[PDB]
Amino acid sequence: SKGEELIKENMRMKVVMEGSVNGHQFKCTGEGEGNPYMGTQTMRIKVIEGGPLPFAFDILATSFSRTFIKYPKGIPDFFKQSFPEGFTWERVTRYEDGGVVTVMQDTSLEDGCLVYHVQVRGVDFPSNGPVMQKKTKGWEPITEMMYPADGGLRGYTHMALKVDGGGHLSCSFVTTYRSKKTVGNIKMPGIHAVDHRLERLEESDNEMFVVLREHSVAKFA
Repeated sequence: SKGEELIKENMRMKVVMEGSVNGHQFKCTGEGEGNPYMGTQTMRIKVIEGGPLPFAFDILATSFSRTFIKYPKGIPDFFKQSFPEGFTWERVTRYEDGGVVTVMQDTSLEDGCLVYHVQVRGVDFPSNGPVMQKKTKGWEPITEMMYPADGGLRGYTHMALKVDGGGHLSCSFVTTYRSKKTVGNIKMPGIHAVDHRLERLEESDNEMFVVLREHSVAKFA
């Protein structure tokens, strides 16, 4: 397909994120690379405005890349077929003890480089919770269930954010992935799972600089 010519064995990506959590404005930029067909990617993130953030970088880490999924033979790749136009995603994340995050993301391809704009709106995190107290130590591995939905995908995840001393902050994502393609055809997948391993490396003392690595692999349900 026309999508999986434009998506080379090695792709670069850059991201602008802007938003607020409990009324705190911030901007982050990031740039990285990976292998879309191995499901592997890494990106270097800076907080350029509102830093240091008075909340866990962990609530932003899942908003920084669905072109980099290893789709086994037998499961159509919605994301790679979307190009050259790309796709959007919108997500509601409801955290166990109050917090609600709204995300609208645009994915474009410009000059063979993937471009992400991310709009983030976090509210109602408890002032003394581990998110607003910066007492989180990253995510457990994720399985996202992908469901076909009127020519897009619906993504459903139950996730675990790790907190200081052990125990977890449970949260659920529902994500709507829509293609921006207006000229052309698509092969839709059926229901399938995507396993995601999202890790932090190389964080600065106050998470002003963060490297994320992700490994995303599709499988049968």
